[PDB]
Amino acid sequence: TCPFYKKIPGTGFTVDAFQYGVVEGCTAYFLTHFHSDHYAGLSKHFTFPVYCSEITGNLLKNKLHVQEQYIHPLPLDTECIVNGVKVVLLDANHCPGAVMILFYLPNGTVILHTGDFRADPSMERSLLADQKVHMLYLDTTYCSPEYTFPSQQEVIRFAINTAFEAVTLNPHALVVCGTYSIGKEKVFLAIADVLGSKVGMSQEKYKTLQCLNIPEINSLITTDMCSSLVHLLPMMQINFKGLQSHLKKCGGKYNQILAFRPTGWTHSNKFTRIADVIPQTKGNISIYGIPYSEHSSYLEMKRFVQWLKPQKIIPTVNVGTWKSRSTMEKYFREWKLEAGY
Ligand code: NI
Repeated sequence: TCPFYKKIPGTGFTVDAFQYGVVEGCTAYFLTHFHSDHYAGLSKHFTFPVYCSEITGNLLKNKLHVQEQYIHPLPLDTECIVNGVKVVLLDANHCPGAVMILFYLPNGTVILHTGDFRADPSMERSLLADQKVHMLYLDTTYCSPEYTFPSQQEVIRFAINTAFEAVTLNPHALVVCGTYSIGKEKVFLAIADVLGSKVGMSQEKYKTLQCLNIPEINSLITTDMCSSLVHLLPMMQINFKGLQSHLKKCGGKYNQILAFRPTGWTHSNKFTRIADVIPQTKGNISIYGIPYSEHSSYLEMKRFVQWLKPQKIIPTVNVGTWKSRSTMEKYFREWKLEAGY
């Protein structure tokens, strides 16, 4: 049974609600992005209309085999009528193809559903500038002040400089980057660019990357592992045992691994600047945890909401405990009293 925070009142619509069977009264199912917690339930046997971005539509067809007749891609930044209701999709600054959805209800109410997002001041000059929002369905993943992390640009700067130093000191070092979903592609693409290499990966990951409309992608990635000095591996293999085993397979081409685990926030964020980050090392293997986030920091979230001034907020993350829900409601009230809406 579908929870209230995935239904859009006054419409036949749901958001990210594929794991509940046939939802009573749903005429169109929106999908914000291709992350498994959100698509959980879709497959080739699905027979209702799915509305999404072009990129999400490429992934549904090629990776999940949803039939073409049920995939409805919409352009971004464009007023569209769906089952008699005006909607707009906006870039969520999350993973490739991720959107926020603006719904203009027939009674005059305006609702924004952020999906998963990383708030940015650039959003203050989208189509959001032009009108009032009554209800905000908000990605509250990091809604507490202890959640700090650097910009994505500082993080990439750290990674490029680290990789370029190591491989210049030792031309026989291999760089490995972990992955388990779409998103965070800048980590491995930026490192391979500085090194003059394509990125090597499995056929399954190549296939996923080929759905993402990244410009000049054929110039950037490959399934030929031997030709590449930046490899991608599943996130679960990014440990001393998994990396040892990988280096064996490379046929004595390399004698050192430098590996990156992009994480979200970790408690080492509460003490250490990005500049000061050090790896875990065993022998000729070193592993860096780097805090590359595709969700809002607390401060970015607070800025966005204080600018938007919604009349009501409905959290979509951390909703399962009373302590979480109480904490989030307290911050929403501070923000509102501080800004005056
Ligand atoms: Ni996500």
